Amino acid sequence: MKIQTNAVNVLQRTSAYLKSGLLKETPAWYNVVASIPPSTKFTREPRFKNPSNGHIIGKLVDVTEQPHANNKGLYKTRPNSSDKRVGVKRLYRPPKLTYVEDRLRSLFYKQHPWELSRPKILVENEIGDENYDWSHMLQIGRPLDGESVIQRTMYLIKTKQYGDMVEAYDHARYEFYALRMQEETEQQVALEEAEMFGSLFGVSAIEHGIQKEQEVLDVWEKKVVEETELMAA
Amino acid sequence: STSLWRSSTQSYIYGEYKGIHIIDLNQTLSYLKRAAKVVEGVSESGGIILFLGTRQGQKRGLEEAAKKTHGYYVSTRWIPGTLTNSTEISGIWEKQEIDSNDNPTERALSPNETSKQVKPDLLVVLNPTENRNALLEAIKSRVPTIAIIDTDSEPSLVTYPIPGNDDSLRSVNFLLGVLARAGQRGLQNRLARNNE
Amino acid sequence: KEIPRYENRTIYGDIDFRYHGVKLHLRSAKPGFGLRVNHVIFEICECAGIKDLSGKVYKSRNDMNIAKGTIEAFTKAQKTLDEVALGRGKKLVDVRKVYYS
Amino acid sequence: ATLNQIKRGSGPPRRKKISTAPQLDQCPQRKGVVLRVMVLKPKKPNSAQRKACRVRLTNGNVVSAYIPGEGHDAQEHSIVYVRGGRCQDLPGVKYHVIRGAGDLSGVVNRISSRSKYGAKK
Amino acid sequence: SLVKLANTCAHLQNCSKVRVALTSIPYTKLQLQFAYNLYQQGFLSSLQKGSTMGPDKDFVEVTPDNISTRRLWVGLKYRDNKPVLSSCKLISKPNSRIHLPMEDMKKLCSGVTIRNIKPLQPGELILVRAHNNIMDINEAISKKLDGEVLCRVK
Amino acid sequence: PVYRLPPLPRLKVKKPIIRQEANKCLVLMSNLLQCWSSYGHMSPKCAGLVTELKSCTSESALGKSNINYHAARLYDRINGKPHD
RNA sequence: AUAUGAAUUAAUGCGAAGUUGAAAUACAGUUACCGUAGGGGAACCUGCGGUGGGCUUAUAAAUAUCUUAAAUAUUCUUACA
RNA sequence: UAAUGGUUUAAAGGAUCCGUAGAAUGAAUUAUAUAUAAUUUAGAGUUAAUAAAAUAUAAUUAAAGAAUUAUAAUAGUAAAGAUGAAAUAAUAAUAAUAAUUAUAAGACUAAUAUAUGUGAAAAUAUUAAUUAAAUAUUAACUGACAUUGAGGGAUUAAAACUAGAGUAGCGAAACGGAUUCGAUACCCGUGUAGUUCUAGUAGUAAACUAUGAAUACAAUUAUUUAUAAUAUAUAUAUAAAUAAUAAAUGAAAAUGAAAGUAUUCCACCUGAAGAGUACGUUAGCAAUAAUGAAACUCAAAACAAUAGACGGUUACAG
RNA sequence: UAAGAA
Ligand SMILES: [Mg+2]
Ligand SMILES: [Mg+2]
Ligand SMILES: [Mg+2]
Ligand SMILES: [Mg+2]
Ligand SMILES: [Mg+2]
Ligand SMILES: [Mg+2]
Ligand SMILES: [Mg+2]
Ligand SMILES: [Mg+2]
Ligand SMILES: [Mg+2]
Ligand SMILES: [Mg+2]
Ligand SMILES: [Mg+2]
Ligand SMILES: [Mg+2]
Ligand SMILES: [Mg+2]
Ligand SMILES: [Mg+2]
Ligand SMILES: [Mg+2]
Ligand SMILES: [Mg+2]
Ligand SMILES: [Mg+2]
Ligand SMILES: [Mg+2]
Ligand SMILES: [Mg+2]
Ligand SMILES: [Mg+2]
Ligand SMILES: [Mg+2]
Ligand SMILES: [Mg+2]
Ligand SMILES: [Mg+2]
Ligand SMILES: [Mg+2]
Ligand SMILES: [Mg+2]
Ligand SMILES: [Mg+2]
Ligand SMILES: [Mg+2]
Repeated sequence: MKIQTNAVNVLQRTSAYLKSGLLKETPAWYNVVASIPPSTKFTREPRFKNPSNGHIIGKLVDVTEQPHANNKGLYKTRPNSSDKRVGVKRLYRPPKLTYVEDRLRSLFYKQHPWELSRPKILVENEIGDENYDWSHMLQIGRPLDGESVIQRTMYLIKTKQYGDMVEAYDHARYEFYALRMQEETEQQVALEEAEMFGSLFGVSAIEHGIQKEQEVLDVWEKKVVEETELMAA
Repeated sequence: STSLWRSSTQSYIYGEYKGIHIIDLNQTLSYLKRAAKVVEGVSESGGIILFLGTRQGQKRGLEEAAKKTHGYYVSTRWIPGTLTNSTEISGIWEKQEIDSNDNPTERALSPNETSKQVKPDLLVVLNPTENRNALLEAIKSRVPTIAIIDTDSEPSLVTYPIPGNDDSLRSVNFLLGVLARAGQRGLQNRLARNNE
Repeated sequence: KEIPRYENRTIYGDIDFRYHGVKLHLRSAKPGFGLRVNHVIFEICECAGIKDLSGKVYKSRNDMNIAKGTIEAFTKAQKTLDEVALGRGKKLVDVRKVYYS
Repeated sequence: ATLNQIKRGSGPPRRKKISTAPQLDQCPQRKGVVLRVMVLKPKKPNSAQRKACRVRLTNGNVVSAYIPGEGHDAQEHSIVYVRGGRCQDLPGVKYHVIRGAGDLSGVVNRISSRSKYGAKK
Repeated sequence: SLVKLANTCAHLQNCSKVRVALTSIPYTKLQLQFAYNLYQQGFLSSLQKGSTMGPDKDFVEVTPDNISTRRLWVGLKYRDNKPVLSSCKLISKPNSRIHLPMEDMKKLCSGVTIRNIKPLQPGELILVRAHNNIMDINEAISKKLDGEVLCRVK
Repeated sequence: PVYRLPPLPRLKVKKPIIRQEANKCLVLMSNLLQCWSSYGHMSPKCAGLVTELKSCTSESALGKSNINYHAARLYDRINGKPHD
């Protein structure tokens, strides 16, 4: 769509109306818009750095800055055909944001597919209210999930307590297991202790599933019988 | 989604992540403060403010913004021609004289006064992509407008864009509540000086 | 609309504007120079307050299209001296305005 | 269209005004002898009995000339003077005879436009 | 090279139509002089040396090793929803080079059509080449210097 | 492979096919006639069918798709047309 | 070489009122047209290839899911925190 | 008194490419008066290496396959074939048609398949081989050697012609049967030329993308397509093509990386009709091809779109 | 110092 002119210049056209006398009374917005001008450039703006990983956008390494033989043993003595092509488009293409955590988020849930069955709430409470010390995994205001493992891993890396991401990730994994075993034992023992004092529950999870299966299976029986009778004819 | 990008919104974008474009929230904050100040200034001047949003669950926020700014809202449907054909559409509905304190005077209006166009001083649209008619009418009727500009929306169609997500009711209600509070503060200042 | 005018009598520079099939060539003129243009353009200039103007119409000479396209020529294909000066950050001086003080 | 093509002879066609009376040889008029007087039918939608005559000019060309005016006295072997100007509804007749010149008398009892019909005051 | 200057003029028009803030042009003495004249005349916001990938942050010295990958990066100006550099055209074309003396240059600056060249406009810049120096037409008139009338920019 | 279409004047199925549920009466009648063909006429081996037939045909002897609406409603949203 | 007459002779234009075919324009009732060949007084007919300036005019073989449903969400008017 | 033009559709892109002249145009830095000189590698090239089916294209040579027609048999019997329905001087009792075998000959190339692709265009898709060409990226090298291209050259569908072979199917012409008021047509039957091959001539097509070539540039999306990675996943980057578009252009239809922004070179156009005609010339065995007028007549003539009317126009309902 | 019309 053509860059529109008549939405951002309402003040100028209104002032022409007022000066000519076509409009008698000044509108209520007139002085407000006069004191707060709209942005009227509507330009494409280049970018020179990827915000996420800090990679510089728009630098060409020269042959002088590659004085050493490449992996195939050949020196670089002249520019290649990629260096000679103007790369202005990269300056305007919105950069792809990248985080190592995402590679480490994919791994965790490949190693623990049943951690995907733990429901997650994506509704944020307030990102500014978070004050976490990742020296430990449990945090007040957070659940225990894969992100706890990964944030602890990143903490361990940035403090150089481990040099390799693999070892930090494994350490975080074992702390996560330590906490999960405690939680599951807490749940089981809480239920056991509740039953030992006369807690009378109604439908459990197993009975819930049984009743839903029954609801589905009744309709399935009816359809099967109807289809068999129809097929016979 | 990056597949639905309107490239004229390039300068508002921070990057792409998970197959969608991320809006640069520093720019969103700057534009939002500018638009909020425009709303506050218009409410402080006693002008008419209209809140337009025609998506499903936006009625509550629009009504509350209107009621705390002493403004007006539409959420059902924007009748095309509501501004450029105001006589044929809005001419029949009733009008009212009010004092500096927004107190009904209960004066009897002439039929000629009742028949006049009463044009908004400010239009804020929460879903400008589905409200092109309103934007074009505001341009023709020369009404400054504010809108939430998503990655697929044309920025130049509004006077005061706010880059942001127009698809989430939480984001829309956050921005709308900010503008409504700015209008409320302008109204409170107007009443304060009119009580002094 | 509002039409930019140099000295409230002519157009700022020259205009070579195409509106559909109509090629307009307008040229600003000196004081006392008349409206030496197509008759449609003459009527528009009479209404707009343009007093001095030269010009020629090529290709289509449809009256409606001439009329409509001359107004886009006046509004879109003109830049005032102030706009140019502020855009370039330079001072544009009118030599005749300064010769007579 | 290119500069070298314009140099080689490309350009706007000349607005060359062709002669509509080639048989006069760029003369205001020529003397002639009427070979016959004809009565022709105009093209449609016009309907009339148009008075014309074939005339051989002094330069040898034989042309068809319309005889204007209400009544004429042209007859075979009459000396006439022929100027340009076609009769629009008679195809092939591209010349007019001059009333009041030669053996063709001016229109009888003409009041208006007498000079166009060879009539005295 | 007038062909490359024409390419640059057309490229500047193209970049102004889409409103890109920064673009690149070929790295040559004529291109650099032209860009500098535009920059000093207020048509460009910035002029930098750089590579095919972007403007140089720090000085990078140009040698035959990197000459083929050098570019000149120019920042375009926009104001009040209008480009500052709208039109940019050659006067002296590659197939018809127009060299004028100082008197005809004064006539052109005074409103006279010389050799079918439309005269200078109120907010227009006509550049002239003299002794392999690009310069403003009025400056050439002041220095009493005949030259090749090169391009208009408005 | 994905075959995207050009901008269409419409998105409509010419003759949408619907769920024609078979009449129970006709199925019962077919089963009863098969029974009489195999086990003889007025056989006692499927009197139940006869009873059921009598019970189902007693009062009455015989006992639309919305795809176009939703296609028209959603075509502009899903067609992936580039922005104006 | 060039002009001027020429018996005879080829083509073509126009006009008045008509006259005859049904070739084209719709699937124009045998798709039209380009090239080429034969036939025919001619309009046209037929053969061979090409083009769309005709078929993009394109539009389903159909079935869908489980957590605290409310003393709890739905209320909320710068409040609390 | 309009070229401050045009050429997809209104008049107008050359069939295509190669390339000579160009008094056409054309890179970079420095020095000295647009040139000279020395330097440079961004255009344009050369040679290798690596990857890929460079499979497709051209010529040549050698093969395969389904079917058709005719001939001979075998058994079997009265109709067969064609059409809207029929009828045909040459279907069948001289045993036909149909079936099953066996021989012979030509021409063609089912599926894959999209002409995707390859080729300058024309063309080109059953198989194999020989020869020739065509891809990308790296390495090294030359140092503007380039672009375009009047004239010229080469190739160039189908038809046509000259010789010599071949001729199963199809089939101009011709002869018959129908249909019809009439049939000179559509339909049916025999069927010559041609369609096939070899050596030529000829150089035209709606030879079309109705769109000349090259260069620089301009906002997106989606698909493939081909490489290069990185560990099926990066909804992976870099190219080309295709599809839908922004902007721009445009009489609009629409084009869309060109019908945009620019530059260079060439071809062509200047109302309709007369007319791609006449005359002349050149070439050709001819048919013809190329070049290509004027008089006469008129105020027309055309393109896109709009709304109807109409259609031996579609679909849906009632 | 460049005007169009039927
Ligand atoms: Mg949105
Ligand atoms: Mg008179
Ligand atoms: Mg017919
Ligand atoms: Mg027909
Ligand atoms: Mg015949
Ligand atoms: Mg072809
Ligand atoms: Mg048709
Ligand atoms: Mg069509
Ligand atoms: Mg002129
Ligand atoms: Mg035509
Ligand atoms: Mg044409
Ligand atoms: Mg071509
Ligand atoms: Mg042609
Ligand atoms: Mg095949
Ligand atoms: Mg060439
Ligand atoms: Mg063929
Ligand atoms: Mg042949
Ligand atoms: Mg032969
Ligand atoms: Mg044969
Ligand atoms: Mg046959
Ligand atoms: Mg017929
Ligand atoms: Mg026949
Ligand atoms: Mg040949
Ligand atoms: Mg021919
Ligand atoms: Mg031809
Ligand atoms: Mg055009
Ligand atoms: Mg000929």
